[PDB]
Amino acid sequence: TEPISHMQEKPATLRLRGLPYRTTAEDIANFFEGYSLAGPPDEAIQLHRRMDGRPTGWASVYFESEQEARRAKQDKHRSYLHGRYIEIFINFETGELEWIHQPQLSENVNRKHHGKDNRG
Amino acid sequence: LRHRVLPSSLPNRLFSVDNRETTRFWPPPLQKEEDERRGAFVESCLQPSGKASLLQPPQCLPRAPSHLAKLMEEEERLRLYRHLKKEERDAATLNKFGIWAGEPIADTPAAKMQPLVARTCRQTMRHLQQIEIERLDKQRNFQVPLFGPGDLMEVKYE
Amino acid sequence: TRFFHRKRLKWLDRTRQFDYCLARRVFKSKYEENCRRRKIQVLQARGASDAVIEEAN
Amino acid sequence: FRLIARGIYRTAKRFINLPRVCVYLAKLNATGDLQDLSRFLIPQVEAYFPFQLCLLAHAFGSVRLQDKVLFAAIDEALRPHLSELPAAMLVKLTQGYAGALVHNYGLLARVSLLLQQRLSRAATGEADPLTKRRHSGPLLPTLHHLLAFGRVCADLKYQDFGYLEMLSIQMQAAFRADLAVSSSRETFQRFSPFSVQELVEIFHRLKVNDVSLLLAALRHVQARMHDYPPSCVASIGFCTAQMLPCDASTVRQVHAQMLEVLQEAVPLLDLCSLGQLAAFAKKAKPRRNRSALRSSVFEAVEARVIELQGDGRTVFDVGRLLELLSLNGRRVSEEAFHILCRQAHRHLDLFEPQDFCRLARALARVKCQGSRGEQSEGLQASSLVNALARRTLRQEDEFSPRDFLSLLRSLTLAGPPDRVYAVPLKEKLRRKQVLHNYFPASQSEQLLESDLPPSSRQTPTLRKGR
Amino acid sequence: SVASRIHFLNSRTRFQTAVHASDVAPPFLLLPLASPRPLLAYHHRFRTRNRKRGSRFHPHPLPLPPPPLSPPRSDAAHLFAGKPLAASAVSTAAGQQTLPPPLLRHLQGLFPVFRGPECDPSCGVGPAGEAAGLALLPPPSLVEPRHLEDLARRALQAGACKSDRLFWRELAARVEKVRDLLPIESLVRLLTILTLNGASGTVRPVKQIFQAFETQDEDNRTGLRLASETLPCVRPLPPRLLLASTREFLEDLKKLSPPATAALAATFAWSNCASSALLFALMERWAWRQHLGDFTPADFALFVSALGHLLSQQEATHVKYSRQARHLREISGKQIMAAFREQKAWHFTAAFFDGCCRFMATRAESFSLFSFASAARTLVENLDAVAACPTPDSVEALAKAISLFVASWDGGDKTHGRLATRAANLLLVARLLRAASQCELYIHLHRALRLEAEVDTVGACKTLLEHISCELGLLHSELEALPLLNSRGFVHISPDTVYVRNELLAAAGESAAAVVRLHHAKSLLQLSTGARVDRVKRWMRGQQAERMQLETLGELKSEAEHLADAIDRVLRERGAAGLPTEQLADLMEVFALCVGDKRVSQTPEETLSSLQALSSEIVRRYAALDVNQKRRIKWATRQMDWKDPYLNHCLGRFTAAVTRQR
RNA sequence: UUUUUUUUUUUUUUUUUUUUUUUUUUUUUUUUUUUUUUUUUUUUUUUUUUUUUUUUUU
RNA sequence: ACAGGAUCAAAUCUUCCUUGAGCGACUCGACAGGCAAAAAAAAAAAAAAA
Repeated sequence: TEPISHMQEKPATLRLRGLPYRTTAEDIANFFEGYSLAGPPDEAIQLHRRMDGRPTGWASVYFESEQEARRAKQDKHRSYLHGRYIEIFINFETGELEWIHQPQLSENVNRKHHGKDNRG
Repeated sequence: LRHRVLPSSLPNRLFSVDNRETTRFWPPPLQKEEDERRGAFVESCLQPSGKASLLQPPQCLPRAPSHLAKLMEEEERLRLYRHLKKEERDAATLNKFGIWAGEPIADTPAAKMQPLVARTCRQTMRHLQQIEIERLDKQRNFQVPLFGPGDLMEVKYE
Repeated sequence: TRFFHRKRLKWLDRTRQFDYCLARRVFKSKYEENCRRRKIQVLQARGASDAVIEEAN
Repeated sequence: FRLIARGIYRTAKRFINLPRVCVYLAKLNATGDLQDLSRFLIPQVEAYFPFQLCLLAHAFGSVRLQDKVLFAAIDEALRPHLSELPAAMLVKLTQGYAGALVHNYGLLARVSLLLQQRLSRAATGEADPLTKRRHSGPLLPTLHHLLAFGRVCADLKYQDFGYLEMLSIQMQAAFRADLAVSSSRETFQRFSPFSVQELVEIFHRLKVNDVSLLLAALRHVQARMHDYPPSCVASIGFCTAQMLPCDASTVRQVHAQMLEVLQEAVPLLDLCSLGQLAAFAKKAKPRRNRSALRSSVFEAVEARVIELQGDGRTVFDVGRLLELLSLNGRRVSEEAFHILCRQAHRHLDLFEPQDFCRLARALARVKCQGSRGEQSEGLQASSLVNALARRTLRQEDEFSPRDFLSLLRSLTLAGPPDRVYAVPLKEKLRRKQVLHNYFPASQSEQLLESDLPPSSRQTPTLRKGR
Repeated sequence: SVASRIHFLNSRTRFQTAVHASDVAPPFLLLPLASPRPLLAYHHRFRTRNRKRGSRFHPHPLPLPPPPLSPPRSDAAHLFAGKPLAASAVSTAAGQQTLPPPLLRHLQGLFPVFRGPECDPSCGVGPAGEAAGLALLPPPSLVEPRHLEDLARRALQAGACKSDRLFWRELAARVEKVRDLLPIESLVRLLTILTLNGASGTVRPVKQIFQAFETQDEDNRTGLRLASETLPCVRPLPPRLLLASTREFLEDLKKLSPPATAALAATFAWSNCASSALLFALMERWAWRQHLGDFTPADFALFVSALGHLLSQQEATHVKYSRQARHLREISGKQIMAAFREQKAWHFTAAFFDGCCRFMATRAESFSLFSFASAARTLVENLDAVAACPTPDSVEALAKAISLFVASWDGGDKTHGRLATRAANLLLVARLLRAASQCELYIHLHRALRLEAEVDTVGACKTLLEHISCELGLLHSELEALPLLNSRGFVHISPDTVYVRNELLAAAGESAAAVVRLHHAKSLLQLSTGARVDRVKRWMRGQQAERMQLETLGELKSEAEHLADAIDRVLRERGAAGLPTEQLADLMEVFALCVGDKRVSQTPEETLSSLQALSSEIVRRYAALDVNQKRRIKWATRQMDWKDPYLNHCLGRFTAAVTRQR
């Protein structure tokens, strides 16, 4: 079986953030217990690190199918791990060009007559 | 009767890191380091006695007297060869262009391959005061007594 | 990469090795195939029938 | 022409067909520029065509310019294309290496087997797949190509018994087929009188005694005697004499007839051919009257030498010639000796360590005979002696100690050189002796200012004049 | 070195002898010892001054497809022409554009240009013209260290298709860069895969003993395939790789399993590269324990063979450099003046050899013909006859092993398959015979020399001579005929047949050597012992001595006669142009031995004929033979009263070490 | 050119089959400092300007 | 550049001539660096590895 990296079509995958320093493949594999993964831990779990080998706190986890992915997401959302809760996010698009639909920009703004805020 | 070929001199003229003929001994100071290190490694690796050095990671090298003696020969040969080649090139260069690369004459950061910094400047300045103090202390024929504010003293000067 | 590619292209051209029409056809075919696959997969995502898919594309 | 050269150099990188200039340069003898072009040539080795590569290599090789960097690259590049190039291109590629003296036995081996397989295919009656539409040459080789390659091999010192085996067979068959011709119109079709010469030369150079082949060749020569130029015969005989036993009843018969023609045809011979003639005559073992043969040969060659005084292009074994002419107490004519001496100066660049010794011994034997005419001390060549001495001293690291000793002795006996060349030799001899532990039983200073040349102005001496 | 090249150029007697194209081998190289290189690290700083200003994914150059043989069309209207194009041509014409399998399949149903033999619709075409498997893999450069072994193994399973060179070159480079990150065991497998790719489908030399794999039938009358592209003269692995990898093994030598060590030694051997440090380290680790026993019969042979092959050359090279070392040293004038005034085979550890011997002895029956032969022939190299040195016990062990093996051998079980395989088996049997011959001579000489101061081998030996006599006779008739030197217009000469012919002739020469040596071996037996020894030394050195007799053979006389008849029959119909150069004298000697007390063998031996052909070869090759051989021949000929105008011309006018002395 | 006589035994042969030293197609290897923080990289420009060609000398 | 050429031919180490002045000198040919982050009296200080 070829590695995921070399595959011509990536399967369903998720994204994890806010991980501690003391993190390994086995920790995520045990975290994700009772769910069908795309392969063994070395292939399904992929840690994120820079050139200096410093973990960025980000991780990617594969799944057999989108249904399993979503079920694991919903069942593991905000789950404690080493004293910190992990945030699970979707890592795949639907295919529709939803980005075309944009909000209507304001045409009448008065900073001088509005409450201060840090909104972008 | 035979015709003599014309070896190409382009390797001796091309100056770049890619060409080894013109960069085998690029750094005058660091070229010696290689030699020194090599000698230390060979001396401390090729002649075991029972005490383990902590210079480099362990290696599964032979320990038989005959094998070590055999190795030594090779070592010697390579040393000799390198010496001869450097001599040759030096001579050639000197003869042609007259370029000379002598040893350092003074202790300078340039010698050490370091830039010039205010930090260094300050360091040197402090050193100079140190030495000056040391020197001046010697000339005196008396020891400075301990004193402080509000203490009556009598100075004597020429 | 663009600059080195362009230089290699020029060399190829001078060497009579490069085919303009062939490159254009390959380019257009790849773009059209990607566009077609996008729509086919979008239609299949809704669970439509084979007859509906065939009639749509 | 400097203008053009400079411009070319300047605009080198803009040349699409860079190799196209190399061939021109090599023909014009532009070594300097050709050398320079190498800088830009190397990087684009992988871009050029296989036939372009071979032309590049041949152009490089023609000028006697060794470029290992370039050659290696070329070789590497031509790896997958060597099995599809034509015979002529392979020949030129090998010649390229040959010229530069690049001992590439790996390449040689490859090419050798390719030629063999091609020849086999040809023999099988197979057509030629590869072949102003005639742009590329044929794929299958021929006898000329074979010979060409053989010469290359000889040059490069590559004793290929397997190749030679095939070659011999093919040559033998060609000889046999040619001897069966009925009319002169179909004679010398697949080969000319000049090809057997080449063959012989190859075989001689390689130091391979092929009796089966030599004899065969000899037979055909004997047959078509009248069709071979004197020069060809001269060479052939010279070559054959030093390999085959002259006492054999087979070769003797041939030699005898060869010599007879040669003697008549001597006037149309050059220096090179005269030397060979002399050698051959010497090596001959006739059954009949023998004394007159040598005498006749010598008396003729001597005469022709004089007429050939104005020759400055040809290359010959002057030393050998002079030695030959001074055998068994034979006295050399003064004119001839002076001519030879004169002519023996331009060759010193090509003179081998053995040549040096040869020449030295010939001069020493010439002087050892005694007085002759007005010359009370006998014939001497001081100008030659001094040049020999100087070149010998410069090339100190090319003589065996045994040869060196003899050389020194010879030089000493033949008009001892100047002090400046005499002194250092003493030191070098001692050094050599010490080094090699050479102390034959038969064996049993400091240079000063005054000894230096006057013209050099190395002394604190003020002279008058301008 | 300038003076040394000038001497070779000016030399008129030194040549490159080669009976066949395949005989030539790559030059031997001796790698140095590793050491810290601070200067190279400083130089590396100048190679990464603008990396921040470059591509972060593809900073390295792009590979170029190989060029075509003939120039392209004038107008480059490849699409309009409609003719099929190769993978490289399509790649180069489409702007090096990727053609995945779907796109290629769609385009093939629209144009015929893509309907080429290499344009596989189920594999696609790579950027660089890659196809047929390599197109389905990513660039080697981009593959992580952890995924290198699998990539190489998968690729290995994949003037046609010239684009694989790029992929393999990239792989090679990658390995080197990632050397210091890969498992020590996986490194060896990667090197073996690269060597397999670089030497797939090759033929070993005729005179070579060591061989990676055993020749087998492949699914031409002979069935052998030759190609100049895959010539053994070509080095599989660049020295760079080996050099780089050298250090790795030194650090983790204890972590290598016996199968990995055998593969490492075989790779080194195949590459022709050597390392003293490594060699010694491997030698000093393995030993017999009352552990070499862990090695299997197949791996043991290879490990021994490789080691020996390397060591021989190592020693040889050492010897050569020893003498060249003299001139580099400086000498002062005072030393010169003082000098003027005054002038007025063992390349194996004992323990290792013993262990090997014991191993062989203990598991003789577990070995096969090829392995056994290979192992035996290697170990016999140390045993010589001039007289640390191995022991009689050690030699006896190997003798016993040989005996056992011979007794337990089946004697052919493949039903006489391909002719090349049968010839190789015959040569292996001859090798075995050779080994057997040498052991006895060493033992006997030792004993006889030692005695002065103060195992049934022949029974097993007798069968090999009969088997060789039968097999050589069968194969001579089964092989096709070829022209003889001695006797479209072109002679048909297939290069593929001379190879097997030379193999058969080499086996015959081996047997002739062995039987010759046996004579001495036997003759050494109790004239005084010293006298006997002297006689044997005379014989071996090529000196005036007593005439050689055949009766001393005794039980082996009939087998010797049969062998002589077999070689006579072979040479009477196949000339003497395929005989080995290193065993020429033996073939002469064996006939001199046969000429004694004769009844009818005088007429067949002349004294075209075998003798004549032999002479014809001798004369031909006189420029290659050694002084030992020349003296031996000179005496042998005299013995038999062989008169030849040609041979006598060369025996007295073309050498100085023999003719210019008495 | 047979019989016979004379000279020469790796030291000087009536002469280079001739005496010495091929690394040869390959002289090829990443140092120091460093408990812990921060920008380590994000983007673009640049070399073929010829008539490749009068296609590679059977 | 000892690169080319002449001569009855050079101390080791080119007797003499040509290269217009060997492209003003050296050097490079994947050569060279505008903008951003950070730092920043001029100026200097970062090897590559998300």
